[PDB]
Amino acid sequence: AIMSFYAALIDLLGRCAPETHLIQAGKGEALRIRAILRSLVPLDDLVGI
Amino acid sequence: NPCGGERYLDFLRFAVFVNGESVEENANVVVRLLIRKPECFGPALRGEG
Amino acid sequence: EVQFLRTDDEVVLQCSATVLKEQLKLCLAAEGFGNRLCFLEPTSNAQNVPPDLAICCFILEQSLSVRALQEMLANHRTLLYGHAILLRHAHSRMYLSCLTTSRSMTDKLAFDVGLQEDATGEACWWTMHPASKQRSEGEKVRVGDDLILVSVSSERYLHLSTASGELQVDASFMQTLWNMNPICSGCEEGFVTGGHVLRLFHGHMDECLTISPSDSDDQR
Amino acid sequence: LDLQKDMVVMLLSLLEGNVVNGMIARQMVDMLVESSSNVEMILKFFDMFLKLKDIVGSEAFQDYVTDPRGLISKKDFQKAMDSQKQFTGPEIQFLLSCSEADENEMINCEEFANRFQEPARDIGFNVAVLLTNLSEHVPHDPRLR
Amino acid sequence: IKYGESLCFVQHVASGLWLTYAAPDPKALRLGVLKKKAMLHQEGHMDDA
Amino acid sequence: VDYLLRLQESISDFYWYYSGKDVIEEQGKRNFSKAMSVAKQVFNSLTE
Repeated sequence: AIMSFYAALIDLLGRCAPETHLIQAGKGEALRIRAILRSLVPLDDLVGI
Repeated sequence: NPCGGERYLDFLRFAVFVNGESVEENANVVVRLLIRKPECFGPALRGEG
Repeated sequence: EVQFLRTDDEVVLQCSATVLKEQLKLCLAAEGFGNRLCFLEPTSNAQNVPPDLAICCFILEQSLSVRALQEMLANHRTLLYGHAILLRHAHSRMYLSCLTTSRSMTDKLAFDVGLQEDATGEACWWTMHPASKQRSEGEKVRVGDDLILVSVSSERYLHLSTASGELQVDASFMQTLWNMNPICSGCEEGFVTGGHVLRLFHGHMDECLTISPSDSDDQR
Repeated sequence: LDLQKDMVVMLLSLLEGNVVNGMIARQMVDMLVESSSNVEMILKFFDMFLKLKDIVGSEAFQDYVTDPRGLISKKDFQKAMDSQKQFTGPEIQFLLSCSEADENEMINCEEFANRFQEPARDIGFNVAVLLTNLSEHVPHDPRLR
Repeated sequence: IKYGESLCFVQHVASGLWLTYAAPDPKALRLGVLKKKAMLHQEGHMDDA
Repeated sequence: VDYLLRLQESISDFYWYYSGKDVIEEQGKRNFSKAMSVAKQVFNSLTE
């Protein structure tokens, strides 16, 4: 259950991540949201899991 | 309560992701709400401990 | 009479903590040159040990609505709740900002708060929000009000951290109440005010009050 | 403009029954001073769109006007405004933008001058009444002068 | 003193302390309770009226 | 007065949204018109 909860949370955040075309267009809101998501979930934790 | 947490996360996932693309309007709102209530991230992603 | 904060005013950001069940007031301070990180200078014991206030002073350079700030980034006014403010360190002339680094072991989601040389980007802008329902958005900020600062770039609160042994300041998702205590508003031209750096001349004899040069035998 | 007229009517209603150095009058003066720059823009708008009617009526600018149809070119309009000296360069640019020039850069003055005369006049008179009332009931305010 | 309109600060005469609310109760969200214990303090808060 | 302040803040937000754009589209014009009609009614009520 704990694993499933954390997997669902990571999935929801990833789906909340902005689209690549918005990122290329350089929308401030999109860049800020991506920065927040990266702050929440470290990359090393994802690689470890 | 990881089980209920996962159910609510599933609903939020369906709210934010549509037809393989992220809905920015819903995703930004959901991310802001989640960070405004950090307990939604579970005890692991809790800041203090 | 009620006094309202205005741009170009000097302020100190003050928070309160409880240490040994005794209230302790602390001001947000930073050196700027050689150390960009913000710390907390206690000011409750001022009668016994004067605080180092020269580095606690911030000037309100600008105050904009969120939409106006967004337009400006894409390209004396009274402060109102919900606006975004830019705070310039009086000494170093850098800008209070939410840093991308973090030196906090206790909190993984927190960010460091410090000074940055330039006023470009959204990292140096903070939004003020009322601490209680007594105030409402768009209402003028009154001196002595309790407000919450939210980083525009990181959406994190200016937060007082006590998790470690000592009191630190960082940007986190837990909120802290701050007071924007005024220091000066506008100086009548040619008049002396507190907190100024000056020379005390002996009448007009071109003699000033000083101490001995460095490495003097009298220990200065 | 109609909404602005209604707001000004509300302000005059607030001033109904005012006394000299009344608190409501002083607070209204403070509000105007606080919004000074925007009040300046509004007054500039009305003053410019009356002075332009005056200038188009003036014959000196009609000397710069040469086209038999009465429509003037952008450059000729700019030169005429510069010669009259009533408008500064940024203002001249603004009226050029509002000129509503055709594909041939021809400005139809007979309509450009009359476009906002009627709608403006009401708000202009009400603002003049407001300023006169405030001036006569707060006679010693440097900001108001 | 007027009903509704007037704002009153309550002061204990003998000690001079002000009537205010105690510091936020820890784990308030986990409690789910908005009660705030009242107390007498030397300084109080700005919204004590 | 409180409702008027809320409406004024909303209208200021709309203006700031449209400030950069060269022209206001039809839907934005309709929304501006509705907001202005409500503001006009509120001002008339205060005058009354």
